[PDB]
Amino acid sequence: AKKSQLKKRFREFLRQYRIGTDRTGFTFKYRDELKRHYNLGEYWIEVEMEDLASFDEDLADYLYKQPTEHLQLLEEAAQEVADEVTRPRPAGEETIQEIQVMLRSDANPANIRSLKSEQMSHLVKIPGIIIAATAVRAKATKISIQCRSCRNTIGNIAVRPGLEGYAMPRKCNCPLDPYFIIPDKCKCVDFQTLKLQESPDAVPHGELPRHMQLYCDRYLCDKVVPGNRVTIMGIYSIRGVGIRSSYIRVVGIQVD
Amino acid sequence: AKKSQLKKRFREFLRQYRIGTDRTGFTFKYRDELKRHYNLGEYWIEVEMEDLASFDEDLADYLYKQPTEHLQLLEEAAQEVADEVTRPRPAGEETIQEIQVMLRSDANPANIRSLKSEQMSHLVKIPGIIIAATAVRAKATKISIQCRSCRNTIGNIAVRPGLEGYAMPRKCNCPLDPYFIIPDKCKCVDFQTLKLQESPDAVPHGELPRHMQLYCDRYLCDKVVPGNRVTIMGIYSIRGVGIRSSYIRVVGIQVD
Amino acid sequence: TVREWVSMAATRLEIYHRFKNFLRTHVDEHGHNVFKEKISDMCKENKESLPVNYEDLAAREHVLAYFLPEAPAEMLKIFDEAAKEVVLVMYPKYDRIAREIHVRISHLPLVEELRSLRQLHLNQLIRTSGVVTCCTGVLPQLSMVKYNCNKCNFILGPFFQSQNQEVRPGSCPECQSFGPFEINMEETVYQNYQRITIQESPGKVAAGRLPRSKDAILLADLVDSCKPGDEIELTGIYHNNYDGSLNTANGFPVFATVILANHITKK
Amino acid sequence: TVREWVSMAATRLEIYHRFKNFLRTHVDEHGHNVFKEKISDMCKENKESLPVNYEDLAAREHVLAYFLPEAPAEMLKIFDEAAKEVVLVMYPKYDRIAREIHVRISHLPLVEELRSLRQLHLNQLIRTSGVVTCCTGVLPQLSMVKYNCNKCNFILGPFFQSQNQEVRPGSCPECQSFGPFEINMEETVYQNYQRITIQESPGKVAAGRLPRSKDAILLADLVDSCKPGDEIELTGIYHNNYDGSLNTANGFPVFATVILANHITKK
Amino acid sequence: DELSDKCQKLFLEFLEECKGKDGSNLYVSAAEELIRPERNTLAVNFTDIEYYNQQLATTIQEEYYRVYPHLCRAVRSFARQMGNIPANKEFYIAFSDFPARQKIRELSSAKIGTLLRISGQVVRTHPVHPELVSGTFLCMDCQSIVKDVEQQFRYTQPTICKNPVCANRRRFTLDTNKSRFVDFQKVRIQETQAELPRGAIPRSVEIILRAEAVESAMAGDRCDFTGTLIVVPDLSYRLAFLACYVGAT
Amino acid sequence: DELSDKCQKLFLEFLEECKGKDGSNLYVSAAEELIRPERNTLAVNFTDIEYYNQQLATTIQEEYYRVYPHLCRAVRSFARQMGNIPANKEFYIAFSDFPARQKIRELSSAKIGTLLRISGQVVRTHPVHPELVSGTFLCMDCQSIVKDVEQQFRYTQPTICKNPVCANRRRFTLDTNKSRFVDFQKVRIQETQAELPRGAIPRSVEIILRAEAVESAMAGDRCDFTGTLIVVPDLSYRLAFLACYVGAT
Ligand SMILES: [Zn+2]
Ligand SMILES: [Zn+2]
Ligand SMILES: [Zn+2]
Ligand SMILES: [Zn+2]
Ligand SMILES: [Zn+2]
Ligand SMILES: [Zn+2]
Repeated sequence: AKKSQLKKRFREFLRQYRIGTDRTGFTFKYRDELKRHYNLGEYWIEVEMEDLASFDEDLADYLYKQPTEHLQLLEEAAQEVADEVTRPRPAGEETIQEIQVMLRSDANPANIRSLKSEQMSHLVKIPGIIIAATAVRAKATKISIQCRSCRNTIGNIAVRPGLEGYAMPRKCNCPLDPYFIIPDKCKCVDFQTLKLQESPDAVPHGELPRHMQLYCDRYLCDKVVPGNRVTIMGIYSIRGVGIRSSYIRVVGIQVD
Repeated sequence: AKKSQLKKRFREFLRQYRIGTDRTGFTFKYRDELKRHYNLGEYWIEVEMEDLASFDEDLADYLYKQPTEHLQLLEEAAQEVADEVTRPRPAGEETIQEIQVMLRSDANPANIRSLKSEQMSHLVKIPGIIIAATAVRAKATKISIQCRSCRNTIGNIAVRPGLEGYAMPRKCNCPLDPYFIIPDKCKCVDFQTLKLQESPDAVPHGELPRHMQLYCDRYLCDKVVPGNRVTIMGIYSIRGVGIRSSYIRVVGIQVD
Repeated sequence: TVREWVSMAATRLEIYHRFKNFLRTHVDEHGHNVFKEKISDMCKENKESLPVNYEDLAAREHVLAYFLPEAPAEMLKIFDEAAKEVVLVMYPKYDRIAREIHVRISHLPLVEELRSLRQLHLNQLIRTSGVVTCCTGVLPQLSMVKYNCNKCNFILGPFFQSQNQEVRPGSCPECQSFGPFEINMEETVYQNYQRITIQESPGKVAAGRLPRSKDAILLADLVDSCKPGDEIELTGIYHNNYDGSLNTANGFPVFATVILANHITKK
Repeated sequence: TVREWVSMAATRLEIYHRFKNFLRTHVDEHGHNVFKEKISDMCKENKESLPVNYEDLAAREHVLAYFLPEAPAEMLKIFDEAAKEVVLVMYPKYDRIAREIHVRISHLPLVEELRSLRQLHLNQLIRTSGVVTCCTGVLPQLSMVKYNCNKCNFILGPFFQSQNQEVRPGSCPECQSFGPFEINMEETVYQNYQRITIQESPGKVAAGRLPRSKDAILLADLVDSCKPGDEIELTGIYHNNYDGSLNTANGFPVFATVILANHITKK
Repeated sequence: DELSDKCQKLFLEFLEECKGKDGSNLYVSAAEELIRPERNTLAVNFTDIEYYNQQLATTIQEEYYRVYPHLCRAVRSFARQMGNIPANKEFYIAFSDFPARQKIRELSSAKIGTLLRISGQVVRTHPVHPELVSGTFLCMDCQSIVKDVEQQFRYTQPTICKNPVCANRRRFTLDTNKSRFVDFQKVRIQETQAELPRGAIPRSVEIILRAEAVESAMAGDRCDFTGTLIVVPDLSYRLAFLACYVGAT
Repeated sequence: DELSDKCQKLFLEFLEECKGKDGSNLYVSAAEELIRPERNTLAVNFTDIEYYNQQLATTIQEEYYRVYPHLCRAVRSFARQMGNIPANKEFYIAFSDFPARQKIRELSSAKIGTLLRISGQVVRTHPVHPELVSGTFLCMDCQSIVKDVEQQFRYTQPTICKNPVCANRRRFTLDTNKSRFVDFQKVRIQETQAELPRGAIPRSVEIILRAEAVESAMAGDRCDFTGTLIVVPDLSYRLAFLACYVGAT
């Protein structure tokens, strides 16, 4: 499939990107950073967007327009590269941890009032000021279900990231809907929701500022407190007749 | 469910039926016969229909009108009774074999030309003369399937008796229809098809005799050769617009 | 169209009442009630077929005698219902030996030949004659199929099937599982089927011309009423059935024709 | 009905050609081509809204000027298509900056008030005035939904959605999996939505009477064109929407009314 | 219902034959205005109905609510014969000059269905809303159109198809294009001070206004409402007044 | 196609104005019989057509197959105006007295679509079967009825709906109740002995018979068939003859 080719291209980007000139020397930037972060205990990296464009313009162009699948492939590639760089791990740490990839770019920021409906499921960069936050709750990623009658088990079910659930099966494969989630067989991550307010100068005359709901996950939680000026990079998505609430899956924060 | 109650009633019939008077003595008829046949190696019994009526008229009346499920329950009850009568079996024979139940009655026989369409899925008793037979082929009862791509296995699937198949699943739970039958993981029984011809006297004047297809299974195979007069007891069932072929699942033969 | 007029509920009720009155009150030349004796003989021998003569029906009801040859389906259905009601009134316990009483029409004034049937006769009660040449065996046919729903295990209601098309399922109350629909073999109702083939009489066929043939369909009590090589008088509904194979063969869109037999008399 | 007449294919083509000719050839008092300049200004600032004055449309086409106020939906759709064609002819590359050109009608001769709207005005292009009192935020709405089929992984074609009912899926080519149908978020097309609330003017309201109010719906370019506390002149299609809650409340079957805004001018 | 048919025929004859001192039909001139749009209700004096046929007037007073639809149908035919108008256009009858004044306390269950006349002071009004008189219901199993399904102060749908095949349980979609909508208003009036008995609060009632008789009476205006009394829905029931004519003295 | 319209008008005028020595319309008396059932085809002499308008006769001979439907439509109006007849009843034209005799060998692709006349000896016949002239096709996605869908010697269905919403690919059910059926017969004739050239086998052809001209010619009867020549369906094509009139000399 094309997914394997895209994953291989992302792995090649991670393993082969270098910075510097032959007059001084060359240093691999993302492989070294991945090794250092994984050894330190922080499982994340900050991948710029101009670097990916310079390596492969098509790959960067597929991240500015279909961020979901391409970001998932990039995270899997980062996990594989991090696993191969630190292959002989000490006893007890054989299992490889999952890596979270954060994005950054130097583009001119947009406005909250400029977000049209055409730019849905696209990477956006909007500034603002945080005015609210919520308690750090839990969000599941891997779940296992079990039948109530015949106690059949279907494990390792994956749940999509963001404010999206998982429709449970009806047929038992034992009445209708016999499946319940096993409590202890669930892997969870951190989870927080913020509220971004339009900048005090971009607000037009004689009008109250507008707001926008944000979503933060894993290492992005507990990074911004109310009253901070931030620049947010995230995926515009949806959570009256046909009206749907829209939020922003945050994949990068630059506190000012 | 009512199925459990019916099975318990059949078990009670098998365990508690007695013949004789207190002036001579009483002998349990079907429990002794089951023990004797199971020890001899023949896994079958011949249950009369007047005995079952005398024990429980409702149970007999549910066998003359819905033979399929009630006969299956009767066979399961016979298997359980046979297992409990010979509970300490010698080493190597711990597993209990399946028992086949054959029916018999003293009712007046019907005619092939008298079989209406109302009497579908009902026990019938028709005489005739056998004019053809086929080679003993194989019919599956338990099958196991496996996916071609992800090699997932779904074993112990049960196939209904008679000329009826099993619609294989489409979703793999791996393209569409990825399941193939594992050859060695199949349990099969004997299988034969006959042709019954109307009796030479019941045929009206100036008309050729009619025919009817029969189905024989397990110990009923290789019991009748062409040219024999028989009395058949079986289940009338179906195998142009909406036209369906009709056969007779034979559950008892009385060679004359 | 006569079909539209007889499809009216008030017209249907009026025809029903008229037929009931005709069955209950029809004296003979000597004043004897003919239908009382006919029903007695039918129930005495455990039959489910009641013959009705067209002549006395015309004598007692000209309006219905004119309606019948133009809309023979619904009119015969109403006749069947009225006959069943009358029989149940006369014999309360006949619901055991039978479940539907059929009406057979006799002495239809119009008589035709197999060589002079055109599209004018479509969907009309015709009366022909000929000699039988083929008779298939009796096979079972789906009468009222009871489709089920896998999404809810509830089984849909009866769906009548005609001899011209394949019946399709309806709609489940709330869980719309149109796809996963099947048929059970213990609640469905079947009926006998037999397809005879009739041809022109050896004496009546024109010397220059060659014998013609038409197919006929026999159901319920009508089966095994004919044997190959018998001269019969066939009354039934001339019916049009599409046949794409003939279309491809001739190179022109053509349709097959069959006769839904209603009354057969052997001469 | 004017709707039936304008629904005719030949009538549709004739109206399309007349509107194209009007856009291409409409001189001013000095002979200048007004629509050339209008399209130049619209494309120069990257807009997708083209205003059309009713007066000159009546002057150059009385038949269309009479058809429009009685069938404002299909006529406006044809106007939009013709305007898009003309713009693409003038500016070949404008398919990047926009995907649909809208036509806004100005100076409609008929003017009404919120207190004199009855069922006579249903489905007609009306022009009212008032003061805004509420303005919800901009929310996304489903414009063209692309339903998929789980039985085959193939995705059905676009299905337009209206502001009066919930769109239901069609039929898959061969595998009729009506039930297992869902929506993807990367191929569906959305549009902006905003529901303002307008009320009668403080000065124009009758002393004995109390101010009235009606709801209006703004889509696409119309959003964020009004702020609470503004005097506006609203032109749109008066539309009838069922509301069972009002039925239960009043104890009598009653329907809600909304205005689908088409042109808004701030005074 | 030969009573309704006879009342319809007599009312049509009264419309096409009533002549005053001038010996001319006033109702033909009235229907001249009914030709134009924005006009959907006719006027008639009950005293002139008595003059033409006191027996017909009494029959109307007996079952005014029951025979009102047939009166509307007759006036529809009269107006349509007088002038060219769309067939879908509905028409209504407003009865004026009713001397049988009543009392708010006098209202009871016996008087339901009879033409009455009450007076009161308007307390509050409601905005004008569309009302579904007769709806179009379509079976989802056979697509048979069942038009002119009257709504009896509630969302009412049948369980039978137009064609004799289906009997649908609850699947009957409604088409607004084939439906009939009339103006609806719900006002509240209280008992006047003169009518107020000693040691009793005013028994405020609610009035249903339709057709051109909408937004007719403002708040705090002494008006005389002429109309019938109906029951608006164990079976919960409440009283209400449906005024066909509103007059101010 | 003003040619077809002009031909239709001229043919109708010829039907309602042709008068022989008696100065009377023969075609009105002919339509008198068309009133009765079992009659669906009219008769006309090509020589009399020439007498009335040789130009019209030539125009007919140019595109006989093309203008035949309009001739049938005109005779339909003539017969319907003459007497009460159900609208669904179709009518056909039989052309007789055609002097332009042809040869079986002379037949070629150029002559397709022009009225001709051939002679032969009938070899074999076929039983009478219904034929679908125009079928009714219904979309399965919107239930829009598309009637009068002509069949061009093959099962032909469109891909568009009657209403401008759907464009169905292949789902178009056929209704026999709204369809039109005509009698069809397929006979085979061979070249006569007189026509037989030296050292050549007879070139047997097939003839299509419709309407009342069915079961008309028995086997082994020398007959003259008057009709057009058509192509009956890489694109496989074969020749065939569609005779409108059969005569025996
Ligand atoms: Zn289970
Ligand atoms: Zn698999
Ligand atoms: Zn269901
Ligand atoms: Zn599909
Ligand atoms: Zn229905
Ligand atoms: Zn369609």
